Amino acid sequence: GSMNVGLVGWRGMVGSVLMQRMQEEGDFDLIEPVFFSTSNAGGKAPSFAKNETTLKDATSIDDLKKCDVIITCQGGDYTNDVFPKLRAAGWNGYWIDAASSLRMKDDAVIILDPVNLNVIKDALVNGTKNFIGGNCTVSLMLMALGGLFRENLVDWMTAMTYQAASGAGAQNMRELLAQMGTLNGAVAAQLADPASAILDIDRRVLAAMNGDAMPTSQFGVPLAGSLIPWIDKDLGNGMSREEWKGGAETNKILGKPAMGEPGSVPVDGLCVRIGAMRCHSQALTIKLKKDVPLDEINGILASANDWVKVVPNEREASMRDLSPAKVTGTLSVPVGRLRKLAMGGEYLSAFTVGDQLLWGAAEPLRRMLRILLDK
Amino acid sequence: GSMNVGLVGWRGMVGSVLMQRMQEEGDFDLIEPVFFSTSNAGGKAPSFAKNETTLKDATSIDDLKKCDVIITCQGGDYTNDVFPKLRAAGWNGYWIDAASSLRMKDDAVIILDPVNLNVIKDALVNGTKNFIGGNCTVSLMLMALGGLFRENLVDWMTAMTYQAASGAGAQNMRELLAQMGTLNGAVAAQLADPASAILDIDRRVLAAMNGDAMPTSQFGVPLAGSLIPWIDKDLGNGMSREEWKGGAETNKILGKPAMGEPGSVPVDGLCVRIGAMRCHSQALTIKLKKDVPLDEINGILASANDWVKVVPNEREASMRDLSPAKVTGTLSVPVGRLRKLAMGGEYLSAFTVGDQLLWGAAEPLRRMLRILLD
Repeated sequence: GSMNVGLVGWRGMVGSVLMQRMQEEGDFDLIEPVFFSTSNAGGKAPSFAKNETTLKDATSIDDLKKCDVIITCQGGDYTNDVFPKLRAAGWNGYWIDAASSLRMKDDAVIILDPVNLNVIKDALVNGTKNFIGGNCTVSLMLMALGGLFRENLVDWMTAMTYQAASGAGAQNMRELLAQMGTLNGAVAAQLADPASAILDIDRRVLAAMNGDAMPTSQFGVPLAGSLIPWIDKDLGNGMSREEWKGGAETNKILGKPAMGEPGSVPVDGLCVRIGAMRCHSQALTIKLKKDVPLDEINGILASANDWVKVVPNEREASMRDLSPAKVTGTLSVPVGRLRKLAMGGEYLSAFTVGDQLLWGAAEPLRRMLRILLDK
Repeated sequence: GSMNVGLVGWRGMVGSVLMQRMQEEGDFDLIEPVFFSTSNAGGKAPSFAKNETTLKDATSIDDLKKCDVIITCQGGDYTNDVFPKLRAAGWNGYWIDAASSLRMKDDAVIILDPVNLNVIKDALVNGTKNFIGGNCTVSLMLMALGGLFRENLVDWMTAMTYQAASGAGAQNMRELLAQMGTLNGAVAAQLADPASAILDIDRRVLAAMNGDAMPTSQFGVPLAGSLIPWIDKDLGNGMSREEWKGGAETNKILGKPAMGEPGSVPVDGLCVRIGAMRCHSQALTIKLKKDVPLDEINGILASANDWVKVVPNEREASMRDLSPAKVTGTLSVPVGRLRKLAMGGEYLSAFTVGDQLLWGAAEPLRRMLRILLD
């Protein structure tokens, strides 16, 4: 109970989910938590604090350096500023980070322990000190499909995603919900009138969607009632940075050669935002190395970790269990719609849904803390 | 101007879009429209009728048989009732139908004239009398990607769809909008308070979504804030009827051997409902028969018909131009996100958006009428 663990970014959305999980799992009984803040350093720490009842300065190298471990959800700009300074000052502790900044560095491991505990443990023995959560899309895909990769069955995969607002941030979630209000408000009286004409309702909704009152400052365009087929930076070659992460991070998590080199697994596709709060869904075309029976595939997938489940490939079950409505706020990672595609027995469809803030953000970080504790 | 054209199902949603389009394009000037009714036979026809100002009876074989052409948006149950009776009574006019019922009959053509005008014209010469619109998903996909098929360049395609409520019907659209009210209404006060906590808002939205007050009688489950990864009947083999239509109807529209036979092109994938009103979008993995340069692909797609629009594969253009917000209520069929995938030069991505009620429903029907008129 004497590991000194600094928490940075704990006030933000991802950090708040992390605090809740750490409390739920009893993690604070196992450590001495030290709370950092970008503002209000010297104020009172949160309830979780034990001996360190005062907030420390998030950009103070001297206070950060006293920690054995730092868990940060503060983001990439923070990492890019503070991390080099802290290491340059001689800090030799463990850095656990949600941000993308350090993911592809040779002295960092991308962490998803139900999938790559072996990669993590080997790196710890090799003296690695940087442990970085992967992109939410990749983490969620591998929590669902990791069994097939573990059995070396995947030739390649395309993923067409259906991504939630939470990946863009809290203000984006708020804008989505405000947009829902704009669209419903434009037709509230008409919806209450059974005799109203659908084409009038449709006209009114479109006029509201594309009008001045629709709040679009966060997304740039409507999300409610629509979709956005580009996420993150434009790499200038027809690929988004979100899409690029798929292949780069999948191969690194699994300890394979870099994307495009022999032995790597091609993972590619299109990343598209839809009007969901906090669950990402993905529709997969998977080429396997051989024609494996479906029953065997179901077992390989279901047995891979404690959170995946396979949803029977049937209408009612798929409608009720394979959706954001069912999965939001839970640690479950269902996969379903598993069948062979018309091209042949080596071609497999899949559809998976996972909570972006849990396995896609906070959960791997606290699990890495538990690995460092041997708990 | 003397072709007698019966209109059935003209008061429903698809029929109303059809009526608006026929008015816009001057179609009624070229025909004698005869309006049919299931519930008000003998009543007043719409004011854009000409000499036939009284509604005829939609199930009167005698009234129907007087038509040279019948265009029906009334649905499959109606077709299955009257069509076989009309034919058995010796009616030899043209039947133009939005419904799926007759699509796969050997004496019917699936119509999408900017893609298969040749198939349609050959069928007319050979005496075919049944011209049936295709499934919205396939029609919209082919409006965008048909150039590659027409050049015989496609080995296979998977399509992961993002489908609108309009495909399910007007009451489903209304439910989607009511659901948006339920979700926003649960948090409107919190949204208006800049200091409110996002995890409180999130909790409240989920409780509303899964609570008894969320209206779900039409979809069975939430759509707003969610998605539904199954559309239409369960075929009992892990495929929905909506997904089955992809391969079946793509091959038939194009005049290829039946899906699964030598020379057919496999089209398959997963059909997923999202919270949009009336545009379907689709994300495609396409295997081509050879490694075609991207500029050549773009030219083949753009030159295929007058409605496809290639959207440059850039962030700003994709966000602005490749969405339901842009496309809804228009005849434009954008396709973009076109690049080679990591597997190799023969693998192509694409993303397309199209209005379900226009090219996916009403538009091919009025265009077929124009073909019959020359």
